[PDB]
Amino acid sequence: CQGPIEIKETFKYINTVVSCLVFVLGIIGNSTLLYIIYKRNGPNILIASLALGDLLHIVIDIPINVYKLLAEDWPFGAEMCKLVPFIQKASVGITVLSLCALSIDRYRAVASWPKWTAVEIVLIWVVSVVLAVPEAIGFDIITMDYKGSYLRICLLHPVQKTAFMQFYKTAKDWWLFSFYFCLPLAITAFFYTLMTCEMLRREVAKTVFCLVLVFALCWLPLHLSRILKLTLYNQNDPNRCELLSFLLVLDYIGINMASLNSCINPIALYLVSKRFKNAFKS
Amino acid sequence: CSCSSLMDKECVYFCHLDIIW
Repeated sequence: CQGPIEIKETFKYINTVVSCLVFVLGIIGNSTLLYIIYKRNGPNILIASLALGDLLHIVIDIPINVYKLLAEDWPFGAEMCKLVPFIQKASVGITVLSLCALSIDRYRAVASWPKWTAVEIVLIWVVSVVLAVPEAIGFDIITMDYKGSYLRICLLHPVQKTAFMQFYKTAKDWWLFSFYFCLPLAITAFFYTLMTCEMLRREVAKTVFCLVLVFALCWLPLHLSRILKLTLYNQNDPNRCELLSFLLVLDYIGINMASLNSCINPIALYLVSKRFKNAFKS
Repeated sequence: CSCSSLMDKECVYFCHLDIIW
């Protein structure tokens, strides 16, 4: 190809500011939510877990990603590169599983009018790391000699030792998309639909459905970009570079408003519940 | 990030410029 595989300057200018704003809003919102929770039932425990994992997700996602624009060289260590994606995937897993648990709890609150919540939260926090373990053993820095520079890409190595790791990397994008989008979205929607059917009031129904729609809309683009890179990338079309360039654009946008979904949970509590309204009020 | 091979100078550059995910 021609080689215009690069990030636009206007893109950096917009994205640095946008990412900083969403990052700061998320940290203050989630810290305030956690403090209010600290100052007791199953919903409170699940919301606290969601907020804690949310804080972890933002602090592990935004800083390094926004560093990837100014420097795009990764001067860190091999172990940090091997570790960061594992923590990020674990945070995403606990976030989606906490959303699932919250939906189930809100269904059972109206359909069937803390130890069980603790044994369902430990299961979440261990299942997430169990399912994120394959990420921690795959990434590895390799210095490929580009025609003009000495790169330091921290990537998922195409050639690795373990055979199961190769088998997983074959369909990592598919598995990630499935487990982190389809299962939580479908389960949340089904449980909330049955919940609203049992109740029928309408305010709560529209609230939960708008929350589910916001989650899906704010989490779609990352999976869309990964799927497009997986299936629409070819080997013998000159347009490939442009597509890849466009992919980068879309990809970054995803991560930005991915964090937006992150910070949509505290705001949703401020806009609905009077108790939390008063809590955040002063 | 996933590349078919480490010899094509396009996928590796793309993952150099991509996000960590």
